[PDB]
Amino acid sequence: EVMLVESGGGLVQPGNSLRLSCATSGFTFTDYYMSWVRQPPGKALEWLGFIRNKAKGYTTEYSASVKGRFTISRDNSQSILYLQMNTLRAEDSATYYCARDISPSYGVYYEGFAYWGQGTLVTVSAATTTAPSVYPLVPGGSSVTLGCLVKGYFPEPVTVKWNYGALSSGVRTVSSVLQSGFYSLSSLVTVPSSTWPSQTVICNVAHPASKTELIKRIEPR
Amino acid sequence: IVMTQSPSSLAVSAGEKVTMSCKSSQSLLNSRTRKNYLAWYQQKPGQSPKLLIYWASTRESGVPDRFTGSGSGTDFTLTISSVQAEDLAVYYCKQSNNLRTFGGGTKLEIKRADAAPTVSIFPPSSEQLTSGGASVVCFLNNFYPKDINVKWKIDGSERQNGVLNSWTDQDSKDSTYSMSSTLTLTKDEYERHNSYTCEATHKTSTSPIVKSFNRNE
Ligand SMILES: C/C=C\O[C@]1(C(=O)O)C[C@@H](O)[C@@H](O)[C@@H]([C@@H](CO[C@]2(C(=O)O)C[C@@H](O)[C@@H](O)[C@@H]([C@H](O)CO)O2)OC)O1
Ligand SMILES: [Mg+2]
Repeated sequence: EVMLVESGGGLVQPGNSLRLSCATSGFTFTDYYMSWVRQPPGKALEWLGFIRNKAKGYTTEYSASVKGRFTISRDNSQSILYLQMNTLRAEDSATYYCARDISPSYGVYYEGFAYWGQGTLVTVSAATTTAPSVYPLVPGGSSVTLGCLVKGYFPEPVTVKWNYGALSSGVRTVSSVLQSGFYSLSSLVTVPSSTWPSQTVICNVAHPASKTELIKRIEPR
Repeated sequence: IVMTQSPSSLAVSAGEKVTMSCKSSQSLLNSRTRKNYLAWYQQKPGQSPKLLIYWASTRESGVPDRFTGSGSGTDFTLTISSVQAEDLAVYYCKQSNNLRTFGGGTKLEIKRADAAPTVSIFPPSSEQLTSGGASVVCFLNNFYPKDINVKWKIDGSERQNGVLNSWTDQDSKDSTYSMSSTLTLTKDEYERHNSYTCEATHKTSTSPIVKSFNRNE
C-alpha cells in the first residue's frame, strides 16, 4: 500500500521560513523522482520542483516562480521527502502536496503522478493561531436536521465529522467564511427523528493548526 | 512551457457529453520516446488530485471508459462520453516533457432539475449566549439552482448587518446545493427582541419560504 503523508503545515509569519516533510512507505523510495505541488485556496495546481531518483543522482529542478526561494531534499534512509521554504509571503499561502513522480530507471515507467499525499495547508499571516469554538445547532416530523456552528478560528482549516465518522450520510458542510480576521463554518446532518435524541449525535471539529479536537454532543433544548 | 486550459468552467446535465481543451506553448511530443507527455488529473472538492490519463491517451488503472484523452503536439482534449454525479471536479492538464507544468483547470458542474430548499432556523445555543454571543442560523438544504436569497426579519424589521452567507459544493450524489445564513449578534442585542424570522427566496416559487421562532420560548 503506497502512502504519502505531508507534515509541517500551519501558520507561519511573513518573512519567515518553513520546512515541510513527506513521509512515505509502500514502494522503493530511491527508485522514484519526487515532486512538490502547491495550490492556493480556490486556485490552480502549481508544480514547484522535483528531486530525481538515485540513478540520476538525486538532482533537483525548480519552477521559475520559486527558484532561489524553495528547496527540495530527501532522506533516503527514512524515505522522507522535504520542502525548504524561505522568505514566505502571503502569496505562498496554499495547500502543499507531495507526489510520487516517475521511475524511469527500474520497474514500471509512465509519465504521471500515480500517488499524492493528503496535502498540508500553509498559511502566511502575521495573525494569531486561535482554536475554534463549537456551538450546537438544534431546533427551537420524521426527520431532524442538526449541526455544529464553528466560529472564531485561525488559520484554516477545520474538518468536521459526525459520530467519529460513523454518521456520514446527509452531511452538509458549507465553505468557510472570513470576517474580522476569523473563520467560521457550520456543518449539518439530517437524521431520522427516531434516531435523535433517542440515540447519540456528536460532531468532531478538528483544527490542525492548534493541534486541537473539540467534541460536541448534540443535546435537546 | 505554458499550459492553457479551456473552458474555465462549464455545466452540463448528467448523461451529456463534454470536451475540455488543453494547450501548450511547445509541442509535448518527445522525439526519443515518441509519446506526448501530457496528463489529465481529477480533483474533487477537499480532495487530492487523481491521475486519469497519461501519455495523452492512456487511461490509468481503474478509470472508466467514459474518459478519453486525445491530441498530439500542442493541442489536447479530455472527453467524457457521458457525465455522471461523481464527475464534479476541476480537471487539470499537466505537461511533463520539460519539468512539469499544470494548466489553469476546467471545473465541471452539473445542470439538473430545479429543486426547492428545505429551510430550517436555529436559535442561539446557551453556551454561546453564556459567552455573550448570539448566532442565529437559517439553513437552506438541497436546492437548485445555486442563486438563492435570504431576508432576515427581527420583530418584523429587515436586518442586513451581521449576516454571513456560505454555500456547499455541489453535492456528489444529487448535484444540489445547501447554504447557511447566519445573523450574529451580542447576547444583549438578541435579548432586546423576540421574533426571529428568515425568509428564503428561490426561483422555485414566487412566495418565500418563511421560518421563525420567538426568543420567549
Ligand atoms: C535526454 C535527456 C535525458 O536522458 C536521460 C539522461 O541523460 O539522464 C537518459 C534517458 O535514457 C532517460 O532516462 C532520460 C529521462 C529524462 O527524464 C526527464 C528528466 O529527468 O529531466 C523527466 C521526464 O519527465 C521528461 O521531462 C524528460 C524529457 O522528456 C526529456 O529530457 O526529462 O527519461 C525519463 O534521462
Ligand atoms: Mg540537473
